[PDB]
Amino acid sequence: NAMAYSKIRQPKLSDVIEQQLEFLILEGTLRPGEKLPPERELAKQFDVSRPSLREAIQRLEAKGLLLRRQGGGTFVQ
Amino acid sequence: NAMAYSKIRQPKLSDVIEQQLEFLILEGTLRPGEKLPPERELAKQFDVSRPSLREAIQRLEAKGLLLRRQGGGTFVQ
Repeated sequence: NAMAYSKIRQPKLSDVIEQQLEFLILEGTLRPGEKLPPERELAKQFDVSRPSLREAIQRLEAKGLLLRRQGGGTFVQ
Repeated sequence: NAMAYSKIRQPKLSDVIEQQLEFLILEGTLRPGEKLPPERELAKQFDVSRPSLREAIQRLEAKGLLLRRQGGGTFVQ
């Protein structure tokens, strides 16, 4: 009967951020040992919400591409 | 000096909606004369915010793919 419109496919912003950061790391634009800017500053540069960036960083940590130090700072591995 | 992170490229949701609706129309999935659901219902089916859908529809009107009647309803052209 009626057209059943399907959900618009828009990737989740955290996934978009994750994929861009991963590409920068894998391609070597970000070097091993490089320290990311703190969340507020990096989110400003990326022009994205802080929670979405925060989630992306968590996923990259889980992959082993980033590592957060409890003292402070997240670093490219 | 410091890496200058560039803005994350995420297409604007209204552009994503516009392109999907345009594809449905051009491919013939939505037929000429078909009436779209009202904004609230279509946004629910698309799972998108109402303002983003509203903007997409305005852009498709401007292209001549949709036409809104003052009495009510937006129709595929």
